Amino acid sequence: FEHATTVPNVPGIPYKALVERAGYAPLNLEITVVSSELTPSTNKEYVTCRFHTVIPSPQVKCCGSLECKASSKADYTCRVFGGVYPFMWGGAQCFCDSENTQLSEAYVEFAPDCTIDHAVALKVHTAALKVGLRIVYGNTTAHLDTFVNGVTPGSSRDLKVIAGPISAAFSPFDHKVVIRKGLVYNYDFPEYGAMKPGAFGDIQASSLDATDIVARTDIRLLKPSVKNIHVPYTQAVSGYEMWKNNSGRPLQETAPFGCKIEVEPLRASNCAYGHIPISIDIPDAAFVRSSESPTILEVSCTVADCIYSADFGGSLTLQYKADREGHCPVHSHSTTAVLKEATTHVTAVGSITLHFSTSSPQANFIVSLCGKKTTCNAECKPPADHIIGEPHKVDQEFQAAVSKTSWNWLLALFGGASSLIVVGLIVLVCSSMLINTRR
Amino acid sequence: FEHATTVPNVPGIPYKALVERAGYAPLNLEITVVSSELTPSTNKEYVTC
Amino acid sequence: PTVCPVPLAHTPTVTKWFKGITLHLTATRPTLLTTRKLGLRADATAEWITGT
Repeated sequence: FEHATTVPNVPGIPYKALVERAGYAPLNLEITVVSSELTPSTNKEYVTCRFHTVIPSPQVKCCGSLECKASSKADYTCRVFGGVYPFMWGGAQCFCDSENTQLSEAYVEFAPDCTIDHAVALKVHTAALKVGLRIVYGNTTAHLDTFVNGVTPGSSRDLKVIAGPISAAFSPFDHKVVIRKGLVYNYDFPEYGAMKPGAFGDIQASSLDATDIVARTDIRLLKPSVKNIHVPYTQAVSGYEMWKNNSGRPLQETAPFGCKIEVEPLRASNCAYGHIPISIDIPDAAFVRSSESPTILEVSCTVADCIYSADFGGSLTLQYKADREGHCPVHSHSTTAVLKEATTHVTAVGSITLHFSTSSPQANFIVSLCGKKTTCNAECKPPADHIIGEPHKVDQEFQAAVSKTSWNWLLALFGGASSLIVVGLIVLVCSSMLINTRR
Repeated sequence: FEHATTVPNVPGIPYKALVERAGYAPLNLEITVVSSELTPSTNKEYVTC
Repeated sequence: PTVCPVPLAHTPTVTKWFKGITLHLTATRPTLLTTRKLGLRADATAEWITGT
């Protein structure tokens, strides 16, 4: 047998339904989203970190000339200066007071400690949502991991299920992402090759060990003024540190819908949003025909004190008269009320006490016991608490969210005007007809 | 679960109430004022004899 | 990499009220407090708190 439903993607909150096959007895079906994993597909554009501005030892053509070559290092910078006449320790390094040029050379590499303290720049694409489901029908429970797309089926050895698509797709990750030591940020990093000094990604590479490092750090060499040999240079601060100071809070503390961000691979677990349409082929073997299940004869509902809150703050009693001892399934046939127990031992004649949670101010809902339906009428008070550490297990609608006292007052106030305009129209018609008749 | 009552200040006479949490069975609450002392703010001005 | 010990702040005192909470917080040193809603809008707030 195949059944279709819409389970609310809120981890840990069971959703209960009844499958009523005409030939067979009704059967229970409880579905829980044990865990979810919204994982995108990502490609690493580059990695960045502190740059080590390495300065090769300067060379001097002692009484000749030098020309700046064209190397392919990261942010390579070479300049040639005229007569310098440098000193090292012996009071002289050359023999020509003029035409004593120097070659000032500088470039950048990755710092030695970058293998740990580095940031990886990624782009994200459409993300596929995967869900682990614990589903119980009658006696049999089943754990199954499936993809929420409406095509890929999940299977547990007799049980086939298709799930999705999600009612409204959502991704906490923006198009461009940065990962640093596990922390995730949504930063619009510059594209590969578009280095800008003093900002994030001023030094880029395909990998830490890649030798094709490209950088633009605004390094510039100055004329050596001091007598002693030394190569001066000024360079913009590391943009990696600038972003690190101004990184802001990571996505683990900013993702909405209670989405738990994780890395390796990038993913968002236990993310509560939307509804999953699920079509499930429950096997006919577990089904039990009504001719053998106890069909109760006469059942009535008497409801105790009730309250509308996330917790199970409502109680009721079903006084039943049946014909056999069995394991009848009880259920609630309303969208604003959910029971605790699923299958209850039914006797020949007796009573069963059950618990329920509701979102409506009034319990105006049909309870079903082995098919037999009875309307429970109650009046639930406002909750005493203000805050709970548990989620609201039932959505709050508009129709069944206002008390019958408010409904009666509103309907009286509106029906007064409606009946008044109707009476006015009737009076006008009657006056016209009387004029015509007695004309 | 916070329950608010107005117990009459009469020593020796118990005051009984029923606390009724919605999803749980009612419980009985007996409050008795075994002793009660009212003491004022006092300061000796002097003594005499 | 290794494992470092870090302190645990004094547990805050939460006072409830209609659609709201009040955290009484004590931290001798700057302690980070990060709150966020679980709906469409995160409304994330972060603050380093000292004193009481």
